[PDB]
Amino acid sequence: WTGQESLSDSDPEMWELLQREKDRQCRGLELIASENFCSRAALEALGSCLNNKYSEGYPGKRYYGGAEVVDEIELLCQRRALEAFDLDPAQWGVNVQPYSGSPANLAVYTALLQPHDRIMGLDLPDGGHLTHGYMSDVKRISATSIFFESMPYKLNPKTGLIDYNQLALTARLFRPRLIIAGTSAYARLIDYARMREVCDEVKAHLLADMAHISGLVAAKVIPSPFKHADIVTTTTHKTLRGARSGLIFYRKGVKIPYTFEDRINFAVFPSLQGGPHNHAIAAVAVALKQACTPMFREYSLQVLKNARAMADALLERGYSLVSGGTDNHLVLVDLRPKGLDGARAERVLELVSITANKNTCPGDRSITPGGLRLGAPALTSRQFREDDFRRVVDFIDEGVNIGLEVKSKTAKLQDFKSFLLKDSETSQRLANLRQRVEQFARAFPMPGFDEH
Amino acid sequence: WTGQESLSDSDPEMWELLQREKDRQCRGLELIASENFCSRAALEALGSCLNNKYSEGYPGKRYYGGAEVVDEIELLCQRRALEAFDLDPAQWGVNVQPYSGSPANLAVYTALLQPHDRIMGLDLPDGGHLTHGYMSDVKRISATSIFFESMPYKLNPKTGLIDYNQLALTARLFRPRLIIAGTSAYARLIDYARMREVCDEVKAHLLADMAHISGLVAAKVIPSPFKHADIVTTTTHKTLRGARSGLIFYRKGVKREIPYTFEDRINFAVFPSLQGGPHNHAIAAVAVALKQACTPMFREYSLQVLKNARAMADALLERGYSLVSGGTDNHLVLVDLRPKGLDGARAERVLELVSITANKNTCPDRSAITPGGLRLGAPALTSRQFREDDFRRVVDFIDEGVNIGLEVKSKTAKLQDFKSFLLKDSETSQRLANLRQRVEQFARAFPMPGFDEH
Amino acid sequence: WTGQESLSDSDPEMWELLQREKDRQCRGLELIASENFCSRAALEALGSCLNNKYSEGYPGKRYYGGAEVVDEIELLCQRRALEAFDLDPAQWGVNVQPYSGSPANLAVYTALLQPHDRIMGLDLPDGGHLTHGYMSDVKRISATSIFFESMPYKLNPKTGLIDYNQLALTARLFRPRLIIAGTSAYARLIDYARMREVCDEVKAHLLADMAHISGLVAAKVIPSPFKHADIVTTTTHKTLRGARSGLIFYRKGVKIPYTFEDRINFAVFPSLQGGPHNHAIAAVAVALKQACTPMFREYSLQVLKNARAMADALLERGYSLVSGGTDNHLVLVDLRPKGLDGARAERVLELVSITANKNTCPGDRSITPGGLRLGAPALTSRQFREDDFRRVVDFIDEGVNIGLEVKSKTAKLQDFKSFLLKDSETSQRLANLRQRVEQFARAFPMPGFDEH
Amino acid sequence: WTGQESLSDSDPEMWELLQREKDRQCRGLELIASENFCSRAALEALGSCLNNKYSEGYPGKRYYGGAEVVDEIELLCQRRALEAFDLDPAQWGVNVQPYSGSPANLAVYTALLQPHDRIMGLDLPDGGHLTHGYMSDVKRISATSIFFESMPYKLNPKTGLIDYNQLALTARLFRPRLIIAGTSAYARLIDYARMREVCDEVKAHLLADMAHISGLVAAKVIPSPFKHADIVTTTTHKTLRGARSGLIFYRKGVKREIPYTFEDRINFAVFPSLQGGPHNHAIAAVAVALKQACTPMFREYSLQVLKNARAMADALLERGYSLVSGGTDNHLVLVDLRPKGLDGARAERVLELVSITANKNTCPDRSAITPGGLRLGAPALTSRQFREDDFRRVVDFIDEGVNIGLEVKSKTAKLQDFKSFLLKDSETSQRLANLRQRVEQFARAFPMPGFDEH
Ligand SMILES: Nc1nc2ccn(CCCc3ccc(C(=O)N[C@@H](CCC(=O)O)C(=O)O)c(F)c3)c2c(=O)[nH]1
Ligand SMILES: Nc1nc2ccn(CCCc3ccc(C(=O)N[C@@H](CCC(=O)O)C(=O)O)c(F)c3)c2c(=O)[nH]1
Ligand SMILES: *Cc1c(COP(=O)(O)O)cnc(C)c1O
Ligand SMILES: *Cc1c(COP(=O)(O)O)cnc(C)c1O
Ligand SMILES: *Cc1c(COP(=O)(O)O)cnc(C)c1O
Ligand SMILES: *Cc1c(COP(=O)(O)O)cnc(C)c1O
Repeated sequence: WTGQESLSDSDPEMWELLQREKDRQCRGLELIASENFCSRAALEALGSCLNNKYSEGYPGKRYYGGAEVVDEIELLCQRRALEAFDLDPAQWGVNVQPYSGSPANLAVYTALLQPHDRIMGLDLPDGGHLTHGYMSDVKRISATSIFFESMPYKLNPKTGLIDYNQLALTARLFRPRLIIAGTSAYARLIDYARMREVCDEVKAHLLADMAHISGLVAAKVIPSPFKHADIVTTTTHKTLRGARSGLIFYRKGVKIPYTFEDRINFAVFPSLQGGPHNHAIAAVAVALKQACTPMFREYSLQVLKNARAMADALLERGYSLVSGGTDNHLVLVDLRPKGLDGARAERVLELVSITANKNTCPGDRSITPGGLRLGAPALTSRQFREDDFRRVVDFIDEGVNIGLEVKSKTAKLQDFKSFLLKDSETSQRLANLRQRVEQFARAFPMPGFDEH
Repeated sequence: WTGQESLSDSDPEMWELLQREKDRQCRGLELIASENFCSRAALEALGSCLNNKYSEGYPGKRYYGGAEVVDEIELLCQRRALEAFDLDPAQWGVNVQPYSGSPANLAVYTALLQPHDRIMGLDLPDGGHLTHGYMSDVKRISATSIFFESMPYKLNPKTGLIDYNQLALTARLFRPRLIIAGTSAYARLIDYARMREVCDEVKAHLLADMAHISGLVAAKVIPSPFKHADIVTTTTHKTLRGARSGLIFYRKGVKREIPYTFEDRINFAVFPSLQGGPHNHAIAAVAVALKQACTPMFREYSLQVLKNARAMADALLERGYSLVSGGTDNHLVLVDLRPKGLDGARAERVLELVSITANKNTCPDRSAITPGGLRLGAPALTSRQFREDDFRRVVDFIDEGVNIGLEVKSKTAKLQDFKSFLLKDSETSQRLANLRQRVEQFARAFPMPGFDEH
Repeated sequence: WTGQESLSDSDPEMWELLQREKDRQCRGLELIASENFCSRAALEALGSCLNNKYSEGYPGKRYYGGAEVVDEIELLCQRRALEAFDLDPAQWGVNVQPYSGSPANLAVYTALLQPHDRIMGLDLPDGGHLTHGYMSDVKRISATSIFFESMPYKLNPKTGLIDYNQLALTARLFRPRLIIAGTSAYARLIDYARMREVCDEVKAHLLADMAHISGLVAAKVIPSPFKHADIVTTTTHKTLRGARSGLIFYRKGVKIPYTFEDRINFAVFPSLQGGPHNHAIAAVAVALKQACTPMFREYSLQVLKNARAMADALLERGYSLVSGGTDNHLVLVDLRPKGLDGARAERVLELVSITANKNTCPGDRSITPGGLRLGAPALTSRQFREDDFRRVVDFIDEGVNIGLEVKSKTAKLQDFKSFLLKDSETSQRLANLRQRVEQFARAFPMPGFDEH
Repeated sequence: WTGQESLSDSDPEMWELLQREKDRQCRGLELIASENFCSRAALEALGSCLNNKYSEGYPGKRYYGGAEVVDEIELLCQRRALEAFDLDPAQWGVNVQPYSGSPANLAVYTALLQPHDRIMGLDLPDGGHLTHGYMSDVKRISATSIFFESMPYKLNPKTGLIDYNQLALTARLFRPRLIIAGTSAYARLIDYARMREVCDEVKAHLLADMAHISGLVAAKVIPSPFKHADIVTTTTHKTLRGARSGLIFYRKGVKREIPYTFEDRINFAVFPSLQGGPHNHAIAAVAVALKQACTPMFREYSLQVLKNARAMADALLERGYSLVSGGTDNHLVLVDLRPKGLDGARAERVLELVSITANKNTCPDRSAITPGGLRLGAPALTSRQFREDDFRRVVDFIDEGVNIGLEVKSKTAKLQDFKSFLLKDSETSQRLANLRQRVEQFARAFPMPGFDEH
C-alpha cells in the first residue's frame, strides 16, 4: 500500500457516487441562490497535500514548526482577500481560518461578546440566517440563540423590505451589543448606512454578513458593506465561487484604536477551532485571485442581468415577486397568488432536475411557505445568459402548472408528493419535462473536473 | 472562462506553493504525533464537485432537493464509520458532518449540556486538548471554558499517568455533567472502565475523544473506548489517515424500555444549532479513509505504528533519554529532555532547521515558556513504509540535533539568543546544513501517499 | 443586665434620634406616594419577642421545633392576606415571608425563571420599579437585569399612559417569560386584561406588582389585578399601612394544574432567604386585619378623593399633570411649563417640611426631571380630607414660587441649593413657610406611638 | 380611627398569640445555637416610627428628602458597628442595610462576582450555611448555587475539623473567585490565616461569615476574622443579640497607591441592585444592640457563653456522649448521638415535647433523614443569666429526654412510628408530661430580656 492509488481503482463504490453527483450537477438547472460551481483550479488545491499540515496558530505564531510554506499560503490568502474587496491593509485585517460561514459568525460573537450578550439579526422566515440568532416560540434553535441572547428584526410585509424604522425602535429598547446586516433570502440591497446609524446610537458593533453577495461586492457591482461595517463575515463559496470556508474581515487602526484583530484571531484559535484546513485556505486563495480579474466582474454583472431577466420573465408570466423585483443575484417568487405553495412547487421542480428551495413570504407565519427562492450565480457560472434564464422560467412555469393540476387531484401535501410518483400520467409528464430540462442544461459548460 | 483550467496554468503562484509544501513534506521527517499523509484516493474526493452541493439537514430530511447522491454518500460514510470501529448499527449511530475535531466536541457539549454546565477533562499541560476545557489563571482560553464550566483533572507527577483516584475525589465535589476521556499528548492507554465507574458514580456523561488513537482503535490494536463510553468523538485525520473532519459516535437504543436520547440531540446540535452546509467533499474523503481502515492493510499499518513507537522509545531510552510514564503503549512518545540539559523549545527549533518536525511538550517541569521535552509520533512516517530500523535512525538524527542544541545553549543566554545563533553563527549554520542535508536525503528515499507534485 | 431596661434609659442617644424622627414626621407634610404611617398595633408586634424565633421553613415543615405559635401566626397572616383581597383559598395561596417588596419580586423570578430568562417591566423613568429589570445604557443596575435579561416597555408620551400596543409588538419579538404589571409612579389604572392577553399570546407569566395600590385593591376601590394575574407581589406597607415586608400571591388549582406554590415557596426558602422575620409577619397580619374593616374602605376611598382634590387644586393653579389627572393615590405633576424642574422644587419643598420626590416626565431622558410625584396615603392616614389637601397645594405653590425666584438669581443646580441656605431673605422666607407648614401638620393626629 | 389603639385592644387574637409565644420562650430551654433573646431597648427601636421612612440610597446620597434623622441613625449604626468590632474607620467600612444574613451574603456575591463565577464554602452537612453554595445531587438548592457556581469543601471525617489541605488542593483546580470562611454548625475556631493563604494563592476573595460568632468576635473572646478577611458578613441577631438584620464589613483604603475597590461595589449591590427601601427600624435596633456589644457587660456575657458551652460539653462527655471534633471552642456543641443508640431526628422531637428546643445535625453518618446528633447552643440561655451549673442541669434534662427516646425506639419501628407513640402511648405521654413539667418549672425561674408580656 502506497497511498498513491487513484480513487477509481481504490474505491470504485465511492468513485461511482462521485460520478453520479457530477452527472446530477451537469444535467440539472441549479437555482439554489447559495450554490455555485467551484473551478478546477481551486478544487486542485482543496484536495492537495496541504491537508497533511497541522498549523495551529497564525503566520509567525505557530505551535509547531515546518510551517514556512503554509505561512506563505495563509499570508497570500489574506493579501488576496483584502485585494479582492479593495481594502487598505492599514484599515482592514482578515482571518482566513474559519471552517465555514457559520464558524465565522460564531467566532465574531465569541470574540466581541460575553455569553448571553445581545444580538439582533433579520428573522429567519424574513430572510435572515440561522447564525443571526434564530429561536422559535418553542425552542432555542441556533447556538447563537443559546450562548447569546438574540432578538430578530423584521421585514415590512407591505414592501418586502427590511423595516429599518422598527429596527431602530426595538434596538433602542433591546440594547444589542451587535447587529447583523446580512441575509440569506433577500432580493434587495441592505442600507448599511442606516444600519451603521442604528449601531452608533445604541453603541453596538455592526457586523455585515455578506456571504450571499460577497462575489458581487468584490466585483464592485453592488455597494460594499466595508464602508459602514466594523466586522464583515462571509462564506468563501456562493457568489465568491470558491471552496467551502469562511472569512472574518475586521477594522484595524484608529477607531482610540480598534481592538478587533487580537480578539477575532484569539476566538478562531485557540478558543473555537483547532488545526486550520490549509487545503481549503489555498482553494480560497485561488478563488480570491479569480475574484480580482476582469473576468469576475463580467461574471458578477451577468449574474445581476440574469437575475433581473429571470425576475422580468416571471413577472410577465403573472408571478408576484417579494419586494417587486431584485437588485442582486436572487429572486423571491410569491406563488400564493398563482394557487401553489413553495413546498409543492419545490418538489415538482426537483423531479424535473430544477433545484430551488421553498421560501416564506412576509404573509405566512413560517404554515407551508407559499414562496420560492431562485438564484442566478450557479447557472451564470455555466455561461447562462439572459435568454437562457428566460428559458429556465419557461421550464419553471411548466412545473408550476403540473403542480397545479396535481393539487386539484390531491388533498394533503403527502398525497401531493405520492401522486407525483404513483400516478402514471403525472409520472410521464414529469419525465418528459425532466428530459427536456436536462438536455438543455447538459449543453452548457461546467466548471471543475470532467469526471468528478 | 470555463473554470476547467488547471491550477498550474491559471495560478502559477499558488501551484508553486503547493509543490514547495509537497517537497517539504517529502524531504522532511514528520514526527508530529497528530500528523499523517492522506491517501490520493481520499484527496481526489476531497477536491471534488461535492463542494458544489448544499445539503443542510440529514439524509431523508434535507431542506433542499437534489440531495439524492449526497444522501447515499453521507449514509455510506455512516455505515463505513460504524463498520470501521466494529459497532452494531442498532446500538451506535454516528454524525459525519462535524467540520473538524474541535467542532465535534463543541457539538456534544451543546447537545447534552446547558450553558455553564460542568465539564472535566485532562489539563492541557498534562496532555489534554484545548476543547476539553482549558482556561488559564488570567483568562478563559478555549470556548469550552467560556460557554461551559470546566475543571481539569491532573496526572500523577510521580508516575506520569492519569490520577484516577484524584479524579474520582474531585468529581464527587465538582459534580461534572460530562467527563472527557481523551488525550493529545499521552503515551499510555486510558482506563475507560475506571472512567465509566467515576462517571456512573457522579452520574456524568463519559465522552471519549479518541482523535489521536482513532486509527489504532479501528484496527483493534489497542482497547476500544466504545465498550465504556456513551459518546465518542474523533478527528477523521491523524491516525485515521483521512481528510480533516470530525465524527460523533453516540449510543442508540435501550439504556419499561428507557431509550438512549443522544441521537436527536447530537444531530440537532451539529445542524441547525452550530454548523451550516456540510462539507460533502470532506464527508466523501472521510468515507474513503474509513473504508481503508476496515482493510487488513490498515491493521498491519496500525500494528507497525505501535512497533515503530516502541522502537523509537527504546532507541531513545538506550541513548540517555527519559520518557514520561516510562515508555509508550500507543503511537507517540513523550520524551523528557531535562535529564539531558536541553528543553523542548530549544530542541524543536534545532530539529525544525534540519527538516525534523516535532513539538515541545510540558512534562510532569518548572517553567512553561521552556517546557520539558518533546512529543514524537509514529503514524506519519509509518505511512511512508518506515520500519523499526528506520525509526532507530530517526532517533539517531534526533540525538545529533539534540547535541547541537546543547552546544548552542553553552554559547547562548536565553531562548532568543539560542535561536538567533542557529542562523547567525557560521560553524553552527554549516553544521545544521550538513545534518539537514543527510536528513532530507534519507527521507526522500521513502514513498509518500497522495499525489506526486501536490 | 436583664435586657428589660427601656431604650430611654439604656441608649439615650438613640432614644433622642427616635424622638427627632417622630417629631419630623408629625410636623411635616408627607407627600411621598410610597409612604404611610403604621399603626401602633402593628408596631407593637413588629417590636416583639417574635424576633427571637428562628422558624426556617413553613408551617408544619420547620427545620427546628418549638414553632407551634409562629406557625399559627404565619397561618393566620396567610388567611388574613387572602381575606383582605377576597381570594378563594382553593384558587390562591400566599407566601408571607418575603423580607420586603424587592425580595418578593426576586423570589418570583427565581421561582419561575432560569438565569438570563427574559422579563419585561415598565421602564424606570416611565414609572416602573427597579425590580422590574432596570439597566441604563452604561450599566446593569438592578439585579433583576443581572441574573435575568430585561427589556422595558414604555409610556405613550402623548397620553402619559402605558403603550399597550408597543408592549404587544415588542413582546412578540422579545419573547419574555414573564411580564410585570405594576408601577411606582403611575397615576392611572393598569389594563390587566390587556396585559393578560399579551402574556397569553407570548406564553409568559403575568406578574402584578401592586405594591403602591395594594391597600386600594384590598378595599375594592379600584379594580383588582387578581382577576387577571398569575402571580401578585406587593409590599405590606405603603397603601396597606403595615410594617415593611412583602407578599407573594400565587394561583393554585386547575390551570393541567398550577405549579406556582412549591416553586414560589422553595425560592423564598431555602433558595433566597434565611430565617423569617416573624415580628414583621405578625405586624403584617395586624395590618391585613385592619385592611378588611369598613374603616379601611373609608380610608382608601378618602385616599382617592384626596388625590383627586390635590390633582384638581394643582390644575386650577395652572399646573400640568402627566396623563391629565389621577385614578389612584398619587398625582404626577409636570413642572416644566411653570418654568421649574423637579430637582429644584423637591429641594425647596423639603426645606419647608414638604416631602416629595422629583419624577421624570415622558419628555425628558431620565436631564434633571421636570416633574413631581405627590401622594395622598400618608396624610390621609392623619385624617386629611379634601380641603386639607387643597391647603397642601397652596403650600406647594408657595414653595414653587420661591424656587422660581431663586432660579432667576442662580445658575447651576448647586448654586440653587446653596442659595436656599446662604441667602438671608430666601432663608427667612423659607423659614416662615416652613413654620406655617408645620403648625398646620402638627394639628392632625398621627398613627403609632406618642414619643417614638 | 387614629392608629394609636393598643394591639391588645384592637387585635386580641394577635395579642394572645404574642403572649403565648412569649410564654413559650419564657418556659422553655432554648438551645438552638442561632437563637437569642433581644433586649427591650432594641425592640422598642424595632417597632418604632422609623418604619414610616423611605430612605433609599445612603447618608448624604438619598433619593428623597426628609432623611436628615435616618441619616444620623444609619451613620451612627455604622460607627457603632466599626467600634463594636474594633475597626479603624480608615481601613474598614460597613453596610448596615442588609435585610438579614442571607441578603448580606447575596449582596457580596453580586458586588464582587459576575453571574456563574466560582464560589467555595463549607458543605451544608459539614456545617456550612445554605448561602455558602449548597446544591444537592438532583437540584440547586440555594440561590448561591443558581446565580453562581459553587463547589463545597469538606471536613476531615476523622477529626471533625475543616480539611484545610483538601481545600487548598481543590481550590487550585476549581479556581474559585471567592471562598467563605464561616459556619452554621462548627464547634472549633476557623484558621482564617490558612484561609487567607489559600485565597492568596488561587487569588480569590476571602469572605468571613461570622454570623454565629459575631458577638464572640466583638467581645474579643475568640480570634477575629477581620485580621485576614477582606469582606466580613454577619447577622445582627444570634450572638450579637440584636434584631434580625445583616451587616457587610469591607476593607477600605490602600491595598502607586492601589486602592481597595470594595466599598462602591458592595454598597451598589445592596442598593439599588438587590434591595429597596431600608428597614430603618431594624437599623436603629441594630445600633442599639451594637452599642451594648461595646460595653464591659457584653464582654462578660460572651465569656459566660464560652464557659457555658464548655460546661455543657463536659457535662455531656461525662455522661457517655461523643462530641464532633472532641469538644468546643465557641458557643455551640456538636453532640454525636449515634454512639448512644439514638439519632438527631428522634431526640429533637422528644426534647421539643419537653420544652427543650434543639435541632438535628449531620455528623461526619450513614443516612440523612436520620442525622447523627444534635446542635446545642449557649447564647440563648446565657442571656437568661444561666451559669455553668445551670447548663449542667440542662444536660441532666437532655439526658433524661435522650433515655425516653431510646426506650420509645425500642417499642417503635421507623421515624413516624417513633413520633406517633410519643403522643399516643399513655405511659410515654405522661412520662413526657412530667419531664416537661420540671423543665418548664426550672426555666421560668430565670429572667428574660425584652418586654414582660410580649
Ligand atoms: N431566509 C433563509 N433562507 C434559507 C434557505 C436555507 N437556509 C439555511 C437553513 C434554514 C433553516 C435552518 C434550520 C431550520 C430549523 O430550525 N428546522 C427545524 C429543526 C429540525 C428538527 O427539529 O429536527 C426546527 O424548526 O426546529 C429551518 F426551519 C430553516 C436559509 C436561511 O437560513 N434563511
Ligand atoms: N417610577 C419610579 N419612581 C421612583 C421613586 C423612587 N423609586 C425607587 C428608586 C428609584 C431609583 C433607583 C435607582 C436609581 C439608580 O440606578 N441610581 C444610580 C445608582 C447610584 C450610583 O451610581 O452610585 C444609577 O443610575 O446608577 C435611580 F436612578 C432611581 C422609584 C422607582 O423605582 N420608580
Ligand atoms: C486533534 C484533536 C482535537 C482537535 O481536532 P481539530 O481537527 O484540530 O479540530 C481535539 N481533541 C483531541 C483529543 C484531538 O486529538
Ligand atoms: C451561507 C450563509 C451562512 C452559513 O454558511 P455555511 O458555509 O453554510 O456555514 C451564514 N450566513 C449567511 C448570511 C449565509 O449566506
Ligand atoms: C445565620 C446565618 C445566615 C443566615 O442569616 P438569616 O438572618 O437567617 O438570613 C447565613 N450564614 C451564616 C453563617 C449564618 O450563621
Ligand atoms: C415599593 C415597591 C417595590 C419595592 O418595595 P421595598 O419594600 O422597598 O423592597 C417594588 N415594586 C414596586 C412596584 C413598589 O411599589
